[PDB]
Amino acid sequence: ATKAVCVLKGDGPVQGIINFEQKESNGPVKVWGSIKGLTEGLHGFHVHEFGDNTAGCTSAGPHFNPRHVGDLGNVTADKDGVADVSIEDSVISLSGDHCIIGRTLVVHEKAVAGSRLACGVIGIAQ
Amino acid sequence: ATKAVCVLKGDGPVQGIINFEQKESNGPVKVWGSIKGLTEGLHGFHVHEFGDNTAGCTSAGPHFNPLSRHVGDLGNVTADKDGVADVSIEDSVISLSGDHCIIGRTLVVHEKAVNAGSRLACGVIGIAQ
Ligand SMILES: [Zn+2]
Ligand SMILES: [Zn+2]
Ligand SMILES: [Zn+2]
Repeated sequence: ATKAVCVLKGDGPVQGIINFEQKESNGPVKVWGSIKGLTEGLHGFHVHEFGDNTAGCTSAGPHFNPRHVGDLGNVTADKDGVADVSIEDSVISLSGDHCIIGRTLVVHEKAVAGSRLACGVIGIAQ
Repeated sequence: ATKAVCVLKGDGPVQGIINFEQKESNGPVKVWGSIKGLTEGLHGFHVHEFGDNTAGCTSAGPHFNPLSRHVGDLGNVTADKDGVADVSIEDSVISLSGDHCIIGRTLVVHEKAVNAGSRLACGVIGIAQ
């Protein structure tokens, strides 16, 4: 299976590790992990176009959209600020034109989204 | 992708930004930028297999060398008296597509010249254009 991973980092307490797995090229991508340091409640969760972190999350560009392909909806943080992520998505991919490897995963201040709290470049994983 | 970019960071003071450009598919890749916080001298400069920063550079995996010079071996960079390494390389082995694609993998700068010792800084190679 194709696998990817992303370490989310930002200016404040928000941080997380998100994993991706896709068993076949025309199949769904499993996305799972956790994000900490969030306000309790809903937060926008998107793939943005560029894997450019030269200005932190500011340089990631817009939502990836070759719904937007990059729109993975919202994640929910508990009372301790921890969001569990467990998503299966059939629009994103780890190959082809909807490929998100080398792009940026971003978690937002608000639900969908306000400021970009944390982000990371999506990389090939073992 | 015709351009990629990498922000190098580590546990210490080594930091940098490296650009990659490949205007023609399967063509030479231009690699350029600057790295600072280095000891004066030669430093190994490699693409490693995994774009996995979960444990900093320790999770970057081995030197990139698909069993279909390592593919990921971009040689050594030279830091000056101020600890700054200016990079301007052309490489025809790495690529931004295909079997030797380095998008989503990790760029690493080492403690020593290549035996290269610790990984001082690294970053995931991302799509820039
Ligand atoms: Zn967004
Ligand atoms: Zn969108
Ligand atoms: Zn190396």
